[PDB]
Amino acid sequence: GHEYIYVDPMQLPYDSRWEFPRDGLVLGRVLGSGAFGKVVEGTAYGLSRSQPVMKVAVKMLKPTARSSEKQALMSELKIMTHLGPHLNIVNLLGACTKSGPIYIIIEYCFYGDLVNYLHKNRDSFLGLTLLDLLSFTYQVARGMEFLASKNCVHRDLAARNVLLAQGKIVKICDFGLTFLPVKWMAPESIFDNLYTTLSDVWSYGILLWEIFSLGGTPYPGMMVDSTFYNKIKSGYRMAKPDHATSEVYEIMVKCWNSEPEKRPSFYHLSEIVENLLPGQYKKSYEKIHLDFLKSD
Ligand SMILES: CC1(COc2ccc3c(c2)ncn3-c2ccc3cccc(N4CCC(N)CC4)c3n2)COC1
Repeated sequence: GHEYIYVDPMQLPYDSRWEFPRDGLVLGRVLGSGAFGKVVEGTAYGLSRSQPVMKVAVKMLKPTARSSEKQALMSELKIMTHLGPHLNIVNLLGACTKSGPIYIIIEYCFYGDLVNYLHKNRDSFLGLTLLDLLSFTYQVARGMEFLASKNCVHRDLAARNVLLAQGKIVKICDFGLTFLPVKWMAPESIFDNLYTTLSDVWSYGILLWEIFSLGGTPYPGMMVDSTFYNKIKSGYRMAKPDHATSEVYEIMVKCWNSEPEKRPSFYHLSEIVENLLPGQYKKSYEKIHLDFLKSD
């Protein structure tokens, strides 16, 4: 087996088929700021056949960029290209890699992160409807089932990183390569430092609690501290959210099995959520899925 080796995307040569002109691209208002790294609204001219002028977002390093930070961006780009495109993740459109700082052009989602959108329509939720919640839950499952398929572990699945595009299509992000999102991590991920696809299912069960309580902080009123860990190890789990059907809560509780092997697959989760949804939505989703693959 000296023969079979692991193909590490970050070593494979960059594909310049991606590369896009910098006089073709206009920067814009900042959308989000990372510790290092930032995103921006963008306008690209000639980037797409489908749209001559289109609205993007660009990821760029902050001005204080150590070189090491510089490679991280390229690696993410290489990881992105390798992953391929899927409907439920924020796809790569182009990148600028020569004669300047690196820019990765990503899809732009009009609504924004699920947390803000949910807060906005909390009142309108009887208007935002239960099916709407179910629609998102299904596409978070589908997107992840794609990600796991590529052996990609997100490590930070949550609502702030679920985005809602035009067409109410949810796109996940930051799936590409310390303070840790403790409320969202599986036990093995906190105690054992084990990050896997089965621990992203945990985070997903936390994401649903986020959804169905219409944007509620996980473990509200509970501050992470020694007692919090002593609770989680002992098996403590959040109660049912107010707006979640008995059926869905069952879905979370499955996601929070102390044993990882016991947690359902994303592929499995897509299925459970599909039977919670009108048949016409599954039709709507496939037509949209085809159309996306046909864009450009
Ligand atoms: C004008 C508005 C626009 O919102 C947005 C925000 C981000 C948008 C967006 C539209 N299209 C895309 N992205 C992205 C893209 C990549 C990201 C890679 C990493 C992190 C992101 N973040 C972090 C900050 C926040 N959670 C938003 C997502 C990213 N976002 C805000 O009202 C809608």
